[PDB]
Amino acid sequence: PRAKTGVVRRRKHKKILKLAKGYWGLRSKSFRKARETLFAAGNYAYAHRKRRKRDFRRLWIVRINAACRQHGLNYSTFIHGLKKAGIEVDRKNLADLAVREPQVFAELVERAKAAQ
Amino acid sequence: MFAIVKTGGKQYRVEPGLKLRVEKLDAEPGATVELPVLLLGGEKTVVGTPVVEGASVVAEVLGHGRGKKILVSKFKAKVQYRRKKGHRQPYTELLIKEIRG
Amino acid sequence: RGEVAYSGRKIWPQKHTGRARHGDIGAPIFVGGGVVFGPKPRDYSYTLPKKVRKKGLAMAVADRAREGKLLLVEAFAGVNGKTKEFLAWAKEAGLDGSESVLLVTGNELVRRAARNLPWVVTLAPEGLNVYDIVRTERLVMDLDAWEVFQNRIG
Amino acid sequence: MEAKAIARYVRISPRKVRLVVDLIRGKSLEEARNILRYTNKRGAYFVAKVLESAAANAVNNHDMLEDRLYVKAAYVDEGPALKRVLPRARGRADIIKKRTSHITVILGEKHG
Amino acid sequence: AKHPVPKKKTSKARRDARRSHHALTPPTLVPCPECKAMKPPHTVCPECGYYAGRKVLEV
Amino acid sequence: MKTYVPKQVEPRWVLIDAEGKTLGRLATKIATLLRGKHRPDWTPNVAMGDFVVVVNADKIRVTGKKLEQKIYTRYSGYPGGLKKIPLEKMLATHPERVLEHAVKGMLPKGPLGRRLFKRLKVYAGPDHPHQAQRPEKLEV
RNA sequence: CGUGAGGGAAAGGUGAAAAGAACCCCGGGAGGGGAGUGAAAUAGAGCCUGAAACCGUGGGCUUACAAGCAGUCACGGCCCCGAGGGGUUGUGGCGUGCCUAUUGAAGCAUGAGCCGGCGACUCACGGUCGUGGGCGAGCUUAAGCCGUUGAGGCGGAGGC
RNA sequence: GUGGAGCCUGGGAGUGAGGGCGCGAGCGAUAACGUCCGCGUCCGAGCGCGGGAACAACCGAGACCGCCAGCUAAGGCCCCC
RNA sequence: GGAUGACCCCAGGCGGUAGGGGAGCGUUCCCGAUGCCGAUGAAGGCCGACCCGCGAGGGCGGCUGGAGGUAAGGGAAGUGC
Ligand SMILES: NC(=[NH2+])NCCC[C@H](N)C(=O)O
Ligand SMILES: [Mg+2]
Ligand SMILES: [Mg+2]
Ligand SMILES: [Mg+2]
Ligand SMILES: [Mg+2]
Ligand SMILES: [Mg+2]
Ligand SMILES: [Mg+2]
Ligand SMILES: [Mg+2]
Ligand SMILES: [Mg+2]
Ligand SMILES: [Mg+2]
Ligand SMILES: [Mg+2]
Ligand SMILES: [Mg+2]
Ligand SMILES: [Mg+2]
Ligand SMILES: [Mg+2]
Ligand SMILES: [Mg+2]
Ligand SMILES: [Mg+2]
Ligand SMILES: [Mg+2]
Ligand SMILES: [Mg+2]
Ligand SMILES: [Mg+2]
Ligand SMILES: [Mg+2]
Ligand SMILES: [Mg+2]
Ligand SMILES: [Mg+2]
Ligand SMILES: [Mg+2]
Ligand SMILES: [Mg+2]
Ligand SMILES: [Mg+2]
Ligand SMILES: [Mg+2]
Ligand SMILES: [Mg+2]
Ligand SMILES: [Mg+2]
Ligand SMILES: [Mg+2]
Ligand SMILES: [Mg+2]
Ligand SMILES: [Mg+2]
Ligand SMILES: [Mg+2]
Ligand SMILES: [Mg+2]
Ligand SMILES: [Mg+2]
Ligand SMILES: [Mg+2]
Ligand SMILES: [Mg+2]
Ligand SMILES: [Mg+2]
Ligand SMILES: [Mg+2]
Ligand SMILES: [Mg+2]
Ligand SMILES: [Mg+2]
Ligand SMILES: [Mg+2]
Ligand SMILES: [Mg+2]
Ligand SMILES: [Mg+2]
Ligand SMILES: [Mg+2]
Ligand SMILES: [Mg+2]
Ligand SMILES: [Mg+2]
Ligand SMILES: [Mg+2]
Ligand SMILES: [Mg+2]
Ligand SMILES: [Mg+2]
Ligand SMILES: [Mg+2]
Ligand SMILES: [Mg+2]
Ligand SMILES: [Mg+2]
Ligand SMILES: [Mg+2]
Ligand SMILES: [Mg+2]
Ligand SMILES: [Mg+2]
Ligand SMILES: [Mg+2]
Ligand SMILES: [Mg+2]
Ligand SMILES: [Mg+2]
Ligand SMILES: [Mg+2]
Ligand SMILES: [Mg+2]
Ligand SMILES: [Mg+2]
Ligand SMILES: [Mg+2]
Ligand SMILES: [Mg+2]
Ligand SMILES: [Mg+2]
Ligand SMILES: [Mg+2]
Ligand SMILES: [Mg+2]
Ligand SMILES: [Mg+2]
Ligand SMILES: [Mg+2]
Ligand SMILES: [Mg+2]
Ligand SMILES: [Mg+2]
Ligand SMILES: [Mg+2]
Ligand SMILES: [Mg+2]
Ligand SMILES: [Mg+2]
Ligand SMILES: [Mg+2]
Ligand SMILES: [Mg+2]
Ligand SMILES: [Mg+2]
Ligand SMILES: [Mg+2]
Ligand SMILES: [Mg+2]
Ligand SMILES: [Mg+2]
Ligand SMILES: [Mg+2]
Ligand SMILES: [Mg+2]
Ligand SMILES: [Mg+2]
Ligand SMILES: [Mg+2]
Ligand SMILES: [Mg+2]
Ligand SMILES: [Mg+2]
Ligand SMILES: [Mg+2]
Ligand SMILES: [Mg+2]
Ligand SMILES: [Mg+2]
Ligand SMILES: [Mg+2]
Ligand SMILES: [Mg+2]
Ligand SMILES: [Mg+2]
Ligand SMILES: [Mg+2]
Ligand SMILES: [Mg+2]
Ligand SMILES: [Mg+2]
Ligand SMILES: [Mg+2]
Ligand SMILES: [Mg+2]
Ligand SMILES: [Mg+2]
Ligand SMILES: [Mg+2]
Ligand SMILES: [Mg+2]
Ligand SMILES: [Mg+2]
Ligand SMILES: [Mg+2]
Ligand SMILES: [Mg+2]
Ligand SMILES: [Mg+2]
Ligand SMILES: [Mg+2]
Ligand SMILES: [Mg+2]
Ligand SMILES: [Mg+2]
Ligand SMILES: [Mg+2]
Ligand SMILES: [Mg+2]
Ligand SMILES: [Mg+2]
Ligand SMILES: [Mg+2]
Ligand SMILES: [Mg+2]
Ligand SMILES: [Mg+2]
Ligand SMILES: [Mg+2]
Ligand SMILES: [Mg+2]
Ligand SMILES: [Mg+2]
Ligand SMILES: [Mg+2]
Ligand SMILES: [Mg+2]
Ligand SMILES: [Mg+2]
Ligand SMILES: [Mg+2]
Ligand SMILES: [Mg+2]
Ligand SMILES: [Mg+2]
Ligand SMILES: [Mg+2]
Ligand SMILES: [Mg+2]
Ligand SMILES: [Mg+2]
Ligand SMILES: [Mg+2]
Ligand SMILES: [Mg+2]
Ligand SMILES: [Mg+2]
Ligand SMILES: [Mg+2]
Ligand SMILES: [Mg+2]
Ligand SMILES: [Mg+2]
Ligand SMILES: [Mg+2]
Ligand SMILES: [Mg+2]
Ligand SMILES: [Mg+2]
Ligand SMILES: [Mg+2]
Ligand SMILES: [Mg+2]
Ligand SMILES: [Mg+2]
Ligand SMILES: [Mg+2]
Ligand SMILES: [Mg+2]
Ligand SMILES: [Mg+2]
Ligand SMILES: [Mg+2]
Ligand SMILES: [Mg+2]
Ligand SMILES: [Mg+2]
Ligand SMILES: [Mg+2]
Ligand SMILES: [Mg+2]
Ligand SMILES: [Mg+2]
Ligand SMILES: [Mg+2]
Ligand SMILES: [Mg+2]
Ligand SMILES: [Mg+2]
Ligand SMILES: [Mg+2]
Ligand SMILES: [Mg+2]
Ligand SMILES: [Mg+2]
Ligand SMILES: [Mg+2]
Ligand SMILES: [Mg+2]
Ligand SMILES: [Mg+2]
Ligand SMILES: [Mg+2]
Ligand SMILES: [Mg+2]
Ligand SMILES: [Mg+2]
Ligand SMILES: [Mg+2]
Ligand SMILES: [Mg+2]
Ligand SMILES: [Mg+2]
Ligand SMILES: [Mg+2]
Ligand SMILES: [Mg+2]
Ligand SMILES: [Mg+2]
Ligand SMILES: [Mg+2]
Ligand SMILES: [Mg+2]
Ligand SMILES: [Mg+2]
Ligand SMILES: [Mg+2]
Ligand SMILES: [Mg+2]
Ligand SMILES: [Mg+2]
Ligand SMILES: [Mg+2]
Ligand SMILES: [Mg+2]
Ligand SMILES: [Mg+2]
Ligand SMILES: [Mg+2]
Ligand SMILES: [Mg+2]
Ligand SMILES: [Mg+2]
Ligand SMILES: [Mg+2]
Ligand SMILES: [Mg+2]
Ligand SMILES: [Mg+2]
Ligand SMILES: [Mg+2]
Ligand SMILES: [Mg+2]
Ligand SMILES: [Mg+2]
Ligand SMILES: [Mg+2]
Ligand SMILES: [Mg+2]
Ligand SMILES: [Mg+2]
Ligand SMILES: [Zn+2]
Repeated sequence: PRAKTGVVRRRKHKKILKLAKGYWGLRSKSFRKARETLFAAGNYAYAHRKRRKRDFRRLWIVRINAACRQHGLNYSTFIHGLKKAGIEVDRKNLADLAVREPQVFAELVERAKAAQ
Repeated sequence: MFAIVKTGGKQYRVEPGLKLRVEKLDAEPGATVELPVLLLGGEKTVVGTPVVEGASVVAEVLGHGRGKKILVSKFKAKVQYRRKKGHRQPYTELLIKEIRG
Repeated sequence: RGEVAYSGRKIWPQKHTGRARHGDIGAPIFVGGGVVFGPKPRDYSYTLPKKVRKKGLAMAVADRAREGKLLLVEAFAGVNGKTKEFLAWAKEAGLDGSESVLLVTGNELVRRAARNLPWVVTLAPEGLNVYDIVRTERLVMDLDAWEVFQNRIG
Repeated sequence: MEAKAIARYVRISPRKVRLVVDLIRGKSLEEARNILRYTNKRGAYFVAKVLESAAANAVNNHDMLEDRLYVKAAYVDEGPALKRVLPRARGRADIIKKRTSHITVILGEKHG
Repeated sequence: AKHPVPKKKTSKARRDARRSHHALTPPTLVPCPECKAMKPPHTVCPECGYYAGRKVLEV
Repeated sequence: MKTYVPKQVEPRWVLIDAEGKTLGRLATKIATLLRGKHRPDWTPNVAMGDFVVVVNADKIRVTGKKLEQKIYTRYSGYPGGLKKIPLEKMLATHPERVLEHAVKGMLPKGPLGRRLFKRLKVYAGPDHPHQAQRPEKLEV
């Protein structure tokens, strides 16, 4: 029996093109350019999931640094103090406290100065 | 009153009435669980070293789910290497009931 | 590509046309060209060992016997070649047509009467084979047919 | 209520007629008629004809009032091309495409 | 010369941008003071054959 | 919980006296203010730093022999279009540019970074025309 | 097409039934709009289905101080569907196409305009391992012959 | 010393253009992103990740997937960062 | 563990070119099928933010289409661009 392509290739090309919706020019219209665009897209997504974790830690740290310097110490001193005090609140929540709960953060700062 | 709790290797600021998604807990839907407390705030401030001895947050597990599928896709040029993996992160959904100081 | 109707001529020069190189238009790379490794007339038969098929024959009958779906009969009463007659007989024999039946007999008149029934497959005992046994829910045999069968598997 | 006309397989290049159709999109029938009349393009003849066919349809078939009519939508689509050989130097034959247009005019009524 | 040639197909975007100057400007028309028909200014009215308030042309 | 993002805030206008200060060490601080990195709600993709007013930019200071050896450079795009201007001459002609250049070089490149530079107002001489914004005096 | 020997295409489908659209209307015609036929008329003869490239009309978001393998991660704005999602993308982070060939390519090394369809590890006989079964000092038939008319059997010559 | 260790029999390969670096020599000129061997390594195949401005093979380190959590490596902590 | 791919628990491995091995998806055709799905709508087409699957894919729903399609389990190839 003969088994011609028939339906199969069109359906595969459609899967790819649907994923490429939104892409510029031929990157969303041509199967070939869509597929190339997607290769890169997937690698970026993987790399940037990893990178997103670093991106946010850097942001927290910057905010934490600014909140600390309002109370007369820098970030690196503040983190040492927290360590000596045994306080384990992470940078994500430190940064939140620094903005949403300035009294609590100021309290944390005291403990950190004292612990040293 | 808010508490900073620790579950699934991560920390969250919770309050009564908060619905929260966390890493999957080994606990039946409808059960209630108690989360370790790192810090208390709002009216009174108490600071854990690292956790506060007395306190706990009571949470009702609303249920477990699977996250929206993420396409983890790998490609190496000029080497015919392509990998396509579908990933759905399991989670437990919690309803924060009370902060027991 | 050797059997297709085109000429063996090189369709254009090897070099300097600015196109891909080609020989004749019979090459499978051409629409309308020869096909690569397409089917050719082929004999699918092979000699399955005699003992295997004899054993298979015995086992197939055994399976039906183990289920209580093997029935032998001495004669076929009044069936003289009419389907209506076989039907009447079948009813008494417990064959209501709710089960498919492989009917094995040397009686031509019986085979003619039953052969047009959708639920009946008919065979002379020399033709007993395991595909037809396994195809059907019930096995019905002549004492005579049962005998040539026992000779065959002996 | 809308009225519409289509002139299909008009032997003129679509890119050329569109230039003209763009001139009358959204215009009142009377304004369109004046524009087409003094537009110095071959396409004006064809778009005028379709315009008028649509106006007649409006009045005669669809109970619309001529004095209320405006070009509510209009566009040109490509028809099948007529392919023709254009002989070049050194024995080369090029293919000229003599293109074709489907011209649509749609009239509506501007109330009040 | 050595037969210059386009290096890349022009994109739909760039092609259509080159044409941003191609739209026709409508013919400029005024009413004919005699018969009120629209016509180009400074031309003899084709509808009534008047120009400068007098008959010039059989129309 | 998602990291806090600020709704737009009324920026804070700040006034700085440049007299006697070391050119580069003052610049780093103006940049920080411009970026708004001194604020606990700092967000990297919006303009939310301070507006910085600077006076006595002509009295900026510099160590070593830089007055005559630091060369500002400009390329016109034309053959031989490399222009070389020493610090002394820049101070004697467009003094405010010295700080401006120092700070601009310390801001991120890009649209936001360019926007941040516009929030810097540098004046030679003790005065600025910004009383209307009532700049808060800053010791740095 | 070729002097000639010779080479050598493309091109199938309305509907159940032509009932293949009288007549009116714009138009020189083509074409269309009504009427009408039909279960259906984007089944109307340039006719089943009607993908994709490609072209256009309308709408939402967006864009004229901006540096780009065109995406991706984050946040914010607007629109839409109704602690959620979809669309769009302002700013910020990161970011050297695909394939081939190479010690080494984003590479200024090969190939590809784009889309659709055709397109390359097979079959026979023999061998050699492995493997699922049959039988086991034995295993097995070939050509044929009889039967069947999608029935199987006989056949020991011969082979190991 | 229990390791994607080893040995034995058999089935299937691919490879037989290497390249950089360190050390040891020859050739070259105490030249070459040179050439030819030896021991090792990495790239090749890790043009995946951090550092080195950028950069296969230098330093750090062997990427199953997810996380808006923590600790470190080299390298860094005036601003771009 | 439990006895046997029943599922759970603890642990360790899981970068990868040439290449070896394993397990699957889908296409055409045969048996299953004198059956079964089908005009209360087959195949094919167009959507989908929904469900299952690691994935290749498979469902389901809306629209189109208007007459075919074909299960569990097996068989054979002109089988995936
Ligand atoms: N003698 C026989 N009954 N042979 C088998 C049946 C013949 C025929 N194929 C049928 O089914 O009608
Ligand atoms: Mg094919
Ligand atoms: Mg096909
Ligand atoms: Mg296909
Ligand atoms: Mg494909
Ligand atoms: Mg399809
Ligand atoms: Mg597919
Ligand atoms: Mg987009
Ligand atoms: Mg596009
Ligand atoms: Mg475009
Ligand atoms: Mg397209
Ligand atoms: Mg990742
Ligand atoms: Mg990364
Ligand atoms: Mg990390
Ligand atoms: Mg300090
Ligand atoms: Mg520490
Ligand atoms: Mg810590
Ligand atoms: Mg924990
Ligand atoms: Mg709430
Ligand atoms: Mg989660
Ligand atoms: Mg989880
Ligand atoms: Mg992919
Ligand atoms: Mg490549
Ligand atoms: Mg690459
Ligand atoms: Mg690579
Ligand atoms: Mg490749
Ligand atoms: Mg390579
Ligand atoms: Mg690849
Ligand atoms: Mg040939
Ligand atoms: Mg031939
Ligand atoms: Mg031939
Ligand atoms: Mg011939
Ligand atoms: Mg021939
Ligand atoms: Mg020949
Ligand atoms: Mg020949
Ligand atoms: Mg020849
Ligand atoms: Mg040739
Ligand atoms: Mg050549
Ligand atoms: Mg060419
Ligand atoms: Mg060619
Ligand atoms: Mg060519
Ligand atoms: Mg050929
Ligand atoms: Mg040939
Ligand atoms: Mg030929
Ligand atoms: Mg042909
Ligand atoms: Mg053929
Ligand atoms: Mg072929
Ligand atoms: Mg062949
Ligand atoms: Mg061939
Ligand atoms: Mg044959
Ligand atoms: Mg075979
Ligand atoms: Mg045979
Ligand atoms: Mg029959
Ligand atoms: Mg029958
Ligand atoms: Mg049957
Ligand atoms: Mg039968
Ligand atoms: Mg004109
Ligand atoms: Mg009229
Ligand atoms: Mg000419
Ligand atoms: Mg010629
Ligand atoms: Mg020629
Ligand atoms: Mg000639
Ligand atoms: Mg052309
Ligand atoms: Mg042409
Ligand atoms: Mg010349
Ligand atoms: Mg020349
Ligand atoms: Mg020239
Ligand atoms: Mg010349
Ligand atoms: Mg030329
Ligand atoms: Mg060129
Ligand atoms: Mg366009
Ligand atoms: Mg252009
Ligand atoms: Mg007249
Ligand atoms: Mg400061
Ligand atoms: Mg100095
Ligand atoms: Mg000046
Ligand atoms: Mg800078
Ligand atoms: Mg940068
Ligand atoms: Mg000749
Ligand atoms: Mg002739
Ligand atoms: Mg010939
Ligand atoms: Mg028909
Ligand atoms: Mg017909
Ligand atoms: Mg019908
Ligand atoms: Mg007429
Ligand atoms: Mg007329
Ligand atoms: Mg007509
Ligand atoms: Mg009309
Ligand atoms: Mg008509
Ligand atoms: Mg009707
Ligand atoms: Mg109906
Ligand atoms: Mg229908
Ligand atoms: Mg239709
Ligand atoms: Mg139809
Ligand atoms: Mg039909
Ligand atoms: Mg059609
Ligand atoms: Mg069509
Ligand atoms: Mg548009
Ligand atoms: Mg500027
Ligand atoms: Mg702008
Ligand atoms: Mg970006
Ligand atoms: Mg962010
Ligand atoms: Mg949204
Ligand atoms: Mg988005
Ligand atoms: Mg968004
Ligand atoms: Mg950042
Ligand atoms: Mg690049
Ligand atoms: Mg590179
Ligand atoms: Mg590719
Ligand atoms: Mg290639
Ligand atoms: Mg090569
Ligand atoms: Mg080479
Ligand atoms: Mg080379
Ligand atoms: Mg390039
Ligand atoms: Mg290039
Ligand atoms: Mg070349
Ligand atoms: Mg190239
Ligand atoms: Mg070559
Ligand atoms: Mg070409
Ligand atoms: Mg294209
Ligand atoms: Mg194709
Ligand atoms: Mg083979
Ligand atoms: Mg073959
Ligand atoms: Mg073979
Ligand atoms: Mg073999
Ligand atoms: Mg064997
Ligand atoms: Mg046997
Ligand atoms: Mg025998
Ligand atoms: Mg022999
Ligand atoms: Mg072992
Ligand atoms: Mg190993
Ligand atoms: Mg080994
Ligand atoms: Mg093997
Ligand atoms: Mg093999
Ligand atoms: Mg080799
Ligand atoms: Mg070899
Ligand atoms: Mg060799
Ligand atoms: Mg060699
Ligand atoms: Mg070599
Ligand atoms: Mg060597
Ligand atoms: Mg060598
Ligand atoms: Mg070395
Ligand atoms: Mg050393
Ligand atoms: Mg050495
Ligand atoms: Mg030596
Ligand atoms: Mg070398
Ligand atoms: Mg050397
Ligand atoms: Mg040397
Ligand atoms: Mg080496
Ligand atoms: Mg290689
Ligand atoms: Mg490495
Ligand atoms: Mg390695
Ligand atoms: Mg690399
Ligand atoms: Mg990188
Ligand atoms: Mg590196
Ligand atoms: Mg680097
Ligand atoms: Mg760097
Ligand atoms: Mg490098
Ligand atoms: Mg290198
Ligand atoms: Mg590397
Ligand atoms: Mg690993
Ligand atoms: Mg640390
Ligand atoms: Mg260090
Ligand atoms: Mg540095
Ligand atoms: Mg910093
Ligand atoms: Mg692997
Ligand atoms: Mg294996
Ligand atoms: Mg399969
Ligand atoms: Mg397939
Ligand atoms: Mg067949
Ligand atoms: Mg059948
Ligand atoms: Mg059937
Ligand atoms: Mg039914
Ligand atoms: Mg329907
Ligand atoms: Mg089919
Ligand atoms: Mg699907
Ligand atoms: Mg359908
Ligand atoms: Mg039929
Ligand atoms: Mg199917
Ligand atoms: Mg089937
Ligand atoms: Mg099956
Ligand atoms: Mg079977
Ligand atoms: Mg076959
Ligand atoms: Mg093939
Ligand atoms: Zn007049």
